[PDB]
Amino acid sequence: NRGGQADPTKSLQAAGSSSSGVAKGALTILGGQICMLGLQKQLQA
Amino acid sequence: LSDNPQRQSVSGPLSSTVYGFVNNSMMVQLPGQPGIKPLTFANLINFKVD
Repeated sequence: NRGGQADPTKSLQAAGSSSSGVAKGALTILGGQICMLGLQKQLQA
Repeated sequence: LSDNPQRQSVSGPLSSTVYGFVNNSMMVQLPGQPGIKPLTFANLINFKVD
C-alpha cells in the first residue's frame, strides 16, 4: 500500500463480433430510398 | 403459450381472428407487479436467416 489510429473500416470490422456493420444499414436505407422513389414515381404514373 | 418474450404481435386484418387474438392477448401486461422476465441473451447470439 506504500508502493513497490483513425480507421473507419474498423466500424465494419465489428459486423462479425457483436454485429455493428453500419454500411450494411447504409445499404438498407439506400435500397429503401430507391424503392420509395420508384414506387412514388410509378404510382404517380 | 409458454413464456415467450419474443412473441410477435399480429397486425392488420390478421389481428381480427380468434387465434391472432390469443397471440396478442398473451402480451398485455396486467399491472399486478409483473414478473415476466425479459431475456438477457438476445444481442450476442445472432441469427440472420431469411
